[PDB]
Amino acid sequence: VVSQHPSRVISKSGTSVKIECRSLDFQATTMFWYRQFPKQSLMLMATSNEGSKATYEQGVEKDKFLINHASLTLSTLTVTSAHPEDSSFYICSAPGGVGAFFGQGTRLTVVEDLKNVFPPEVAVFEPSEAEISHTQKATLVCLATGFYPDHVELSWWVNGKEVHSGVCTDPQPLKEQPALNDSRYALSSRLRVSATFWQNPRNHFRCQVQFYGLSENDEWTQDRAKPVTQIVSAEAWGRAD
Amino acid sequence: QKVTQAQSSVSMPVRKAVTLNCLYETSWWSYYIFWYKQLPSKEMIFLIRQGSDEQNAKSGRYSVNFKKAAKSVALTISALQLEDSAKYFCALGVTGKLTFGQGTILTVHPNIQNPDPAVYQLRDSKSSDKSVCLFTDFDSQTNVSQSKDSDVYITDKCVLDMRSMDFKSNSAVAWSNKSDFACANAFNNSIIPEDTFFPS
Repeated sequence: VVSQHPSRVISKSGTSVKIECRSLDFQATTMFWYRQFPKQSLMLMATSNEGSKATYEQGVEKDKFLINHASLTLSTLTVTSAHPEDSSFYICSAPGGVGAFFGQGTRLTVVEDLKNVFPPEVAVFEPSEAEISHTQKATLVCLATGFYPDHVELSWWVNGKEVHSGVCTDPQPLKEQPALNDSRYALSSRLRVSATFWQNPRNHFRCQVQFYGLSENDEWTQDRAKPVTQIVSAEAWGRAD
Repeated sequence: QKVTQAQSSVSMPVRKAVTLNCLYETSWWSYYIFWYKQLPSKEMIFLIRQGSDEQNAKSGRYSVNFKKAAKSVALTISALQLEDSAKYFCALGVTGKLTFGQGTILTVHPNIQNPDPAVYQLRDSKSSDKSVCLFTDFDSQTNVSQSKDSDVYITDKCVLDMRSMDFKSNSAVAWSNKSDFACANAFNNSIIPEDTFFPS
């Protein structure tokens, strides 16, 4: 298997960002580096080679992206002078098998300032009485808004246990301002239960939103709470009326 | 090299089959076509490989209809499951180096025997200034259009949790903090069934 380090990284502009590609339980004399911008294709950037110079694809600046074959099991990609335009998904591969062994990728977020990082605001909306009357079913709606970067995981928890039945979630987050480069994101999900279960005041519904943010080591000067990796939830109790 | 996946998104119900098209351009005599699926984690999962000098590929529930002269290499997924909802990529591989298409987002939908399309006005949250509209119980082929107003947000149709085993339904939501926002007109940019229910 090919393992990449780190899986995620939020970096300040102008820093040197190192991404590693390691072949586990096998040796690779060649490693490929791909880049994927959101809703776009994976594009080959460069080819790392043991005992020789790295090969670069057309339009890839050798000065901005340093490729190095550190050992027979390691290839590194260094984003020198990181810029917010460098924010992308970087995935490596090594030959072997029917396909190629792919790393799990690196979600690189480059921010001008760590204060551009925002956790989600999370709200829950109760089932409509009109839906209960028409279908004898009750849908809760969870909205997670104003988060940046666009990486969140939404789950539903009923009486303290995770549920999957009746759960339906947006394919991807929605760009709040599609025309703005500094747009924040939103994501919605639904949980449908029977109206009988919803109308029990003893039942507890909670929408949980995991957000990947700043590390413990990262600097924070704002009055608002440091937007570290965290869980943001919204909840509701069943309603007899 | 060029790989073209002209369909951005496709919807198909469970237990049916779906074909995802791919067209490529290459000057090479020997090559491979690969199909991958990208999971929400952004992890790349191998599905099947088609050799330029081979007969139609088959692996598990995947098959390729290889039309070499047409440089067409459509993937067919048989007996669709909720876990098949993902973004599918067609790639052309020459000496290990891959050229990828734009990918096609496949949404696998539940079998809705009795669609009951309706737009519900939800109670306002005492913790949010957002008013929410739920468009639900529509059929798989309903297309939910994007908002044409910056202050109105409209989602695409949702993807069911792959482990769901109850209250399976298609839905989209629209929300806004505008004073004039009403559910009666929120989804007007979409082509919806004439019998969509709009409760007062």
